[PDB]
Amino acid sequence: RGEVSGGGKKPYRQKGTGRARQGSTRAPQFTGGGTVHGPKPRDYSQRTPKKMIAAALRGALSDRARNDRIHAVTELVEGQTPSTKSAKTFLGTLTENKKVLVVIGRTDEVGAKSVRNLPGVHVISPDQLNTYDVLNADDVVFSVEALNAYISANSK
Amino acid sequence: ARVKRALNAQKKRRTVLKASKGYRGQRSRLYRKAKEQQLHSLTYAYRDRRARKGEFRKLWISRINAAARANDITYNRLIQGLKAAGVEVDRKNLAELAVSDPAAFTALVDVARAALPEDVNAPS
Amino acid sequence: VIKLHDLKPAPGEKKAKTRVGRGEGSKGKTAGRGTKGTKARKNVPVMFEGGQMPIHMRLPKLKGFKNRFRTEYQVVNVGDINKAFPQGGTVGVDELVAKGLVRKNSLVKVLGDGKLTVKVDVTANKFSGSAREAITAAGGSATEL
Amino acid sequence: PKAKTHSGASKRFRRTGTGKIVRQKANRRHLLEHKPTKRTRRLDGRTTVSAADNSRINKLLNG
RNA sequence: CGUAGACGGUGAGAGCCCGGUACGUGAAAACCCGACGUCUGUCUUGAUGGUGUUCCCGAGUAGCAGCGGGCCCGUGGAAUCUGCUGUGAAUCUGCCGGGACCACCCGGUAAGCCUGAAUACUUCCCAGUGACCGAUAGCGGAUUAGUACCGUGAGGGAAUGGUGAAAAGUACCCCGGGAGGGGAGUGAAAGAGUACCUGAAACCGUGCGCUUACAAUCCGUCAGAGCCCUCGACGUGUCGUGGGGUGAUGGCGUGCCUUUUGAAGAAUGAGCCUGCGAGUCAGGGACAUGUCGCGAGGUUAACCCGGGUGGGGUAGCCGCAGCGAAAGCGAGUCUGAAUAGGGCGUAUCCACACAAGAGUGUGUGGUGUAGUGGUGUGUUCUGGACCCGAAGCGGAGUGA
RNA sequence: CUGUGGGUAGGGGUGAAAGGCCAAUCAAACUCCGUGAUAGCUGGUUCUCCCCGAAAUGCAUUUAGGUGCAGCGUCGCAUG
RNA sequence: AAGUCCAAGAGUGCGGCAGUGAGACGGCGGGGGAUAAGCUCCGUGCGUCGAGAGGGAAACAGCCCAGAUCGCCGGCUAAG
RNA sequence: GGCAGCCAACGUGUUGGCUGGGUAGGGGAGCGUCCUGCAUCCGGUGAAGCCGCCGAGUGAUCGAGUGGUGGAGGGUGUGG
Ligand SMILES: [Mg+2]
Ligand SMILES: [Mg+2]
Ligand SMILES: [Mg+2]
Ligand SMILES: [Mg+2]
Ligand SMILES: [Mg+2]
Ligand SMILES: [Mg+2]
Ligand SMILES: [Mg+2]
Ligand SMILES: [Mg+2]
Ligand SMILES: [Mg+2]
Ligand SMILES: [Mg+2]
Ligand SMILES: [Mg+2]
Ligand SMILES: [Mg+2]
Ligand SMILES: [Mg+2]
Ligand SMILES: [Mg+2]
Ligand SMILES: [Mg+2]
Ligand SMILES: [Mg+2]
Ligand SMILES: [Mg+2]
Ligand SMILES: [Mg+2]
Ligand SMILES: [Mg+2]
Ligand SMILES: [Mg+2]
Ligand SMILES: [Mg+2]
Ligand SMILES: [Mg+2]
Ligand SMILES: [Mg+2]
Ligand SMILES: [Mg+2]
Ligand SMILES: [Mg+2]
Ligand SMILES: [Mg+2]
Ligand SMILES: [Mg+2]
Ligand SMILES: [Mg+2]
Ligand SMILES: [Mg+2]
Ligand SMILES: [Mg+2]
Ligand SMILES: [Mg+2]
Ligand SMILES: [Mg+2]
Ligand SMILES: [Mg+2]
Ligand SMILES: [Mg+2]
Ligand SMILES: [Mg+2]
Ligand SMILES: [Mg+2]
Ligand SMILES: [Mg+2]
Ligand SMILES: [Mg+2]
Ligand SMILES: [Mg+2]
Ligand SMILES: [Mg+2]
Ligand SMILES: [Mg+2]
Ligand SMILES: [Mg+2]
Ligand SMILES: [Mg+2]
Ligand SMILES: [Mg+2]
Ligand SMILES: [Mg+2]
Ligand SMILES: [Mg+2]
Ligand SMILES: [Mg+2]
Ligand SMILES: [Mg+2]
Ligand SMILES: [Mg+2]
Ligand SMILES: [Mg+2]
Ligand SMILES: [Mg+2]
Ligand SMILES: [Mg+2]
Ligand SMILES: [Mg+2]
Ligand SMILES: [Mg+2]
Ligand SMILES: [Mg+2]
Ligand SMILES: [Mg+2]
Ligand SMILES: [Mg+2]
Ligand SMILES: [Mg+2]
Ligand SMILES: [Mg+2]
Ligand SMILES: [Mg+2]
Ligand SMILES: [Mg+2]
Ligand SMILES: [Mg+2]
Ligand SMILES: [Mg+2]
Ligand SMILES: [Mg+2]
Ligand SMILES: [Mg+2]
Ligand SMILES: [Mg+2]
Ligand SMILES: [Mg+2]
Ligand SMILES: [Mg+2]
Ligand SMILES: [Mg+2]
Ligand SMILES: [Mg+2]
Ligand SMILES: [Mg+2]
Ligand SMILES: [Mg+2]
Ligand SMILES: [Mg+2]
Ligand SMILES: [Mg+2]
Ligand SMILES: [Mg+2]
Ligand SMILES: [Mg+2]
Ligand SMILES: [Mg+2]
Ligand SMILES: [Mg+2]
Ligand SMILES: [Mg+2]
Ligand SMILES: [Mg+2]
Ligand SMILES: [Mg+2]
Ligand SMILES: [Mg+2]
Ligand SMILES: [Mg+2]
Ligand SMILES: [Mg+2]
Ligand SMILES: [Mg+2]
Ligand SMILES: [Mg+2]
Ligand SMILES: [Mg+2]
Ligand SMILES: [Mg+2]
Ligand SMILES: [Mg+2]
Ligand SMILES: [Mg+2]
Ligand SMILES: [Mg+2]
Repeated sequence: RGEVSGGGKKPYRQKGTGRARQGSTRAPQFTGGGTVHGPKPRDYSQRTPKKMIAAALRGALSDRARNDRIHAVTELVEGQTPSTKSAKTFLGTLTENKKVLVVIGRTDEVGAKSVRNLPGVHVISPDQLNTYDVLNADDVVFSVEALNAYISANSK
Repeated sequence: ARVKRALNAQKKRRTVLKASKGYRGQRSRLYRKAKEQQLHSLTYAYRDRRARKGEFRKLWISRINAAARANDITYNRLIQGLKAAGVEVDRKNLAELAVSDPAAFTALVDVARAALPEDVNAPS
Repeated sequence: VIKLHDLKPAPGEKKAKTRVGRGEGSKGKTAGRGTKGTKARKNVPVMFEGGQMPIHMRLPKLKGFKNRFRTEYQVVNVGDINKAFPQGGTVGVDELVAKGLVRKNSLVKVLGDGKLTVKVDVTANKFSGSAREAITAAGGSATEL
Repeated sequence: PKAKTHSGASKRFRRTGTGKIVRQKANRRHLLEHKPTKRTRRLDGRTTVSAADNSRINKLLNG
């Protein structure tokens, strides 16, 4: 009601009019007026303790290993030649599930570029792994360098 | 997220009017006048659901008193004699018999007078 | 076999939010304020108790000052040192910081509430009589800077 | 808007170790002539605030 | 097929149809930021380290007296800054700062001048995003929009989107002066014909079934005959663990919300419908209640690096010892002349000894102490803080 | 008396004086702004079920139609 | 000292939550009033209504009998 | 005959004893709407909205239950 345009003056007199008492043209009761409790631009960042996130990710990964959906691949596609079809054939031979998660080192670009277009497959760098993407996909695949770096960072 | 109010009010108001079908005037056409006397109607239903047992028992006893006086005995004497004889038949069945078998009442009044004591004013 | 489908909150971790004044079935016509009154309109000040002078108003103040130039230390227990040093030996500010008994920057003092049975060489700033006697009786040394 | 403590209460009230609120007795600023000495002796010193006003005061100090 | 499965349309859910998307390319001319060759300007009359002794370095200023402002500081014991008015200093054994005040020592040189980098803001332009709205919402304005209209004023301030796939928007005939309509045709549909998707409720009828013109009524409910329709077994209508619509006739029967001790009240509000309309929101804010991890440790803000929620970040925060105003002491502390008792605490208990049994206190040996953080809920604080509502107070402008 | 043309602006004007008039409004005009002025005052507060279940008392109040405390309520914990 | 002791959901302390502080009637003991009010002010381990459905006194909160989990075209009763 | 709360015994939820009127008010458990996440699915062989019939739940209601209009989007589940 305090931000709408105009109508800062009394619509009419108190007594003698016969109609109900009002105070502003832009009252929430009126049509075209303001809203009773208006929302404002805002944020919902929730801080979660590091043990909380690490423990949750560790539980998710432990369940994944228990269900036997973790694998090792030395390289996804041949170097200096991005080929989405080769990656598709490789993943089809390797597994038959609809969605597969692959962890690839940052410096490897050809594999990510080749696998980007396909929709049910997603690629994440080992430093960018998160619980939501772990839970979303059906199969999870580790590259050798990525798994080694992740294990070393965990143990350090 | 703004939730503008299309079906939520409509479902409940329609169920109110649908339950209120069969009245006169604004009663069966208008909501604000339906819910009020809808609740009044159902409150009347609640009250007279208890009142119905009383009214039926009243009619039942009235018919039994009629039959007893036709057979030349009073209601109180008939009931007292029946209790003395130890017959556990209830006013529903007595009333249906009075509608049905005066032979049944003839036997019943005979039993009642047989079970009736010698003197009704004895100190016992 | 857990999917994003198989995620549930802890039993009782979720309590329903109360919608007040959302129908006479649960909370109606008053919104938990009851009948008429200033509490039914806005509020009452916390420090206001009907006009009479509040308990923060008809009471004297505490005398004396706060001594803004106060020097602060932290006590370290002789029993705690004995428990954390079964082998014993020389102990210093860095050693206590590593052991996590006091803040790293904060200045340390000790007292002799506990008992000492292991030879411990103590380096500190302020020594009390009880801690001094405990150190001397335990066949050790404790020097103060 | 960080909650503001009550400056009046803080200058008058202080907290014990266990969370009790201890307070300094009233009726000693002036007019001590006719007050008996034994009246004052039971009157100086501190005491814990009664549980009746503890709830209201606890809201005052921490705001 | 895919280094392009973003997005719209085409007669219905299209990456294989197009607009197009990954990816490459490309400017004759012009504009803003980034290098590379005449020419211009300065000093190498100058420069670096070495032994005693005779007007300048910012003036009506610092400061002072009164009177006022702004730093938390509201003349309080009041430093520091500034201003109006009067007075008014030294040039280095000079000064003022070091929170009314100074002896010895301790740190900086006032009245002169400017200076990029971190920051705030977005009328405008570009590219995107949305558990933001979808025509009483969202900007007042999806359409003649600050238009119509009101007020000569400063000004106030509206309502009004959808045919269809495309206008293929109904040739022609007939009734009618036209408006309006019926066929014939268009179209999938004209129960889509421009008053045009879906078309409810209040609203106004028609036709059908039943009831009602001896009838005293918050209008309904509980019984309840008759009439009409329907479903099965049995014949022409009769029952059957029957439904439906009406209901003649009897019992009971004083609308709803407020505010009240008290309402059918002849106390308040509602003519009706369709929508709109009320405990919401931010903080390392605080308390208590469930939930999660670690544990004598629990943890981060701001901020740095990843088209991404991730990793770093020990500055702080809350309990781990309290007592006292305090110096200070410390499982004790304060009061006190005092083991002489008290107040507060030593998490709480069990067992062993001593006293009175003035109710419990006093010393030993054991199990040995639980808070912090986010999540959600109730309350509380400051914000307008559940919503609507006054005559009135101040500033700026418009009009005799 | 009247046409024309101008000047006097809100705590101000003007006022053969009535608290008259200043654009149908005047014991302080009108429009915007602070402004969601402020309300111990009135009204309203929308889905359902299950359990428990009050007071109209005392104290004090620039207080009596509000408020805070105590009793009366509910939920949990503890001695049972 | 006993009795309910598969619980009155009894007591006391602490913690989280708001309501109330406008009562009325009747029976008792009273003041004022004129032993007048449906009056006022008290007391009541008084009751009722408030915050209560049913029957009875024609209607009628407060009097009399009696505590509505739901249903039954079942029986026994209280006041009357 | 049925639902619901408390309690005792035993068990991997039956039996048995009580209670269930309630305004302000407290506590507990739920229905429905919009918008997102995902596993997936429905839908021109007719979705949503619109208007009925029959059923079922102790309630807010539900029916992946169907009839007439409509011609373009929605739903289960667990979450927020
Ligand atoms: Mg409105
Ligand atoms: Mg708006
Ligand atoms: Mg939140
Ligand atoms: Mg009827
Ligand atoms: Mg009141
Ligand atoms: Mg009210
Ligand atoms: Mg109140
Ligand atoms: Mg303070
Ligand atoms: Mg003194
Ligand atoms: Mg004396
Ligand atoms: Mg209290
Ligand atoms: Mg696409
Ligand atoms: Mg499909
Ligand atoms: Mg699409
Ligand atoms: Mg296309
Ligand atoms: Mg000052
Ligand atoms: Mg000063
Ligand atoms: Mg100088
Ligand atoms: Mg300067
Ligand atoms: Mg800068
Ligand atoms: Mg519409
Ligand atoms: Mg005009
Ligand atoms: Mg055709
Ligand atoms: Mg139309
Ligand atoms: Mg249409
Ligand atoms: Mg008729
Ligand atoms: Mg007749
Ligand atoms: Mg009637
Ligand atoms: Mg009736
Ligand atoms: Mg009657
Ligand atoms: Mg209402
Ligand atoms: Mg009144
Ligand atoms: Mg009342
Ligand atoms: Mg009255
Ligand atoms: Mg009337
Ligand atoms: Mg009146
Ligand atoms: Mg009236
Ligand atoms: Mg009324
Ligand atoms: Mg009134
Ligand atoms: Mg009216
Ligand atoms: Mg009208
Ligand atoms: Mg808070
Ligand atoms: Mg907690
Ligand atoms: Mg980080
Ligand atoms: Mg202290
Ligand atoms: Mg002393
Ligand atoms: Mg002592
Ligand atoms: Mg914990
Ligand atoms: Mg003003
Ligand atoms: Mg003028
Ligand atoms: Mg002017
Ligand atoms: Mg006069
Ligand atoms: Mg006058
Ligand atoms: Mg006038
Ligand atoms: Mg004035
Ligand atoms: Mg005006
Ligand atoms: Mg203001
Ligand atoms: Mg404004
Ligand atoms: Mg206002
Ligand atoms: Mg207010
Ligand atoms: Mg009112
Ligand atoms: Mg009860
Ligand atoms: Mg009062
Ligand atoms: Mg019980
Ligand atoms: Mg309590
Ligand atoms: Mg409360
Ligand atoms: Mg009173
Ligand atoms: Mg009173
Ligand atoms: Mg009284
Ligand atoms: Mg009276
Ligand atoms: Mg009375
Ligand atoms: Mg009397
Ligand atoms: Mg008397
Ligand atoms: Mg009175
Ligand atoms: Mg009495
Ligand atoms: Mg009341
Ligand atoms: Mg009654
Ligand atoms: Mg009662
Ligand atoms: Mg009665
Ligand atoms: Mg009962
Ligand atoms: Mg049981
Ligand atoms: Mg109940
Ligand atoms: Mg309630
Ligand atoms: Mg179709
Ligand atoms: Mg069809
Ligand atoms: Mg269908
Ligand atoms: Mg259609
Ligand atoms: Mg949907
Ligand atoms: Mg649904
Ligand atoms: Mg979910
Ligand atoms: Mg949910």
